[PDB]
Amino acid sequence: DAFVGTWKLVSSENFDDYMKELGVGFATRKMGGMAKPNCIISVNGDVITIKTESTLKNTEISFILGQEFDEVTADDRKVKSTITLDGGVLVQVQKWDGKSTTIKRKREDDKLVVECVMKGVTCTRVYERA
Ligand SMILES: Cc1c(C2CCCC2)nc(N(C)C(C)C)c(-c2nnn[nH]2)c1-c1ccccc1
Repeated sequence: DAFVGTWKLVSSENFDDYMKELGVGFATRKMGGMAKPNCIISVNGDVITIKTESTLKNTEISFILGQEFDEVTADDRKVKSTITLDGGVLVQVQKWDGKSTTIKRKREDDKLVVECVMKGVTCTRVYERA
């Protein structure tokens, strides 16, 4: 399983615009923009865990594929999230207040590539094994 590992952010495109679309205020966008998180992905049986570690904020989710769960996001949104596997890509949708965002996690070569979309905005974040 190409996703298991500890992954360090190495590049990011359009993350500020994405955060704006999420409703994140300026001071918090400022901190989030300069963060270089680690993403730690593990699996045991049916249960996938994704841990994000950074100096300004840590988060953790554990989920079963196809099973909706409640999540509090890093920016404090209370969302309903569902994550499925579609041709080897982990696809997560977060829904709240009639809005939604999609986060796709893909393995490409040596990279974990994460594409985040909300409205017209597409952010791409690349991570490499720690
Ligand atoms: C929404 C979000 C936030 C919010 C809090 C600050 C304002 C935005 N911070 C993150 N960082 C930078 C770490 C420090 C928690 C990440 C993030 N999580 N992993 N890497 N980056 C994400 C995120 C990125 C892409 C896909 C899903 C979630």
